[PDB]
Amino acid sequence: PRXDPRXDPRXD
Ligand code: NA
Repeated sequence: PRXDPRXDPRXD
């Protein structure tokens, strides 16, 4: 989720 983690931060 690096960067903007809004929404669904699953994964990176
Ligand atoms: Na995401």
